[PDB]
Amino acid sequence: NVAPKFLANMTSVILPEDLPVGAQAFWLVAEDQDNDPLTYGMSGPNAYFFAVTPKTGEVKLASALDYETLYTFKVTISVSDPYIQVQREMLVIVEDRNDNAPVFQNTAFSTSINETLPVGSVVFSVLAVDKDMGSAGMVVYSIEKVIPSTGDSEHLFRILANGSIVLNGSLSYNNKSAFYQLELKACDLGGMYHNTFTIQCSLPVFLSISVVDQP
Ligand SMILES: [Ca+2]
Ligand SMILES: [Ca+2]
Ligand SMILES: [Ca+2]
Ligand SMILES: [Ca+2]
Repeated sequence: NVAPKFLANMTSVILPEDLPVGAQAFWLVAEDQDNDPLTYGMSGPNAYFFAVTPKTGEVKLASALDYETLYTFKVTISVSDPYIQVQREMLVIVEDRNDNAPVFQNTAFSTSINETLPVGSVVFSVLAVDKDMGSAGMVVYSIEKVIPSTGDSEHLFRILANGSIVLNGSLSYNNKSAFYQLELKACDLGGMYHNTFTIQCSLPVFLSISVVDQP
């Protein structure tokens, strides 16, 4: 008897982290010089991630993957002819997908500023973080809404790429507004999730700005 032998590409497999439980993950494939019928299996502490169809070598996902928790792992794979069992290690490489949104770190979202604060001043700073890799983890910030809404007020504040909010026009307690509420959003630059290009956005956050009158 000649022992069966896994094909060369059985050393590793790449799988997306969003693969649903129940889906085909990959095929275990081996060859046997005697042309024996071959049966397939998987074992070890990480084998529970999969379910092998022993007759065919089809591998189905049996427990959810997550790049954020276990980005690679090893399993023992097995092929058996009628006479001998042959076992090797396979590396499972999990691919990141865009399954997290930016999350704002800040506890507090209020400040008070003097009405004569010069244009260009930094007024507040926010930070949002996204766990994903690459563009799926790059955060962009936006001012979604300003209250009161004018004409003036839409151009009054600007948020920069590092999360600093700047004063972009002049204030007046008496003649424009004693306050502003800024609705902010953070979004990633997108990536694949559930088989489609996906952009994730935070929950909205609200910054309360009190304007102090100065005579
Ligand atoms: Ca054989
Ligand atoms: Ca994940
Ligand atoms: Ca991810
Ligand atoms: Ca993301």
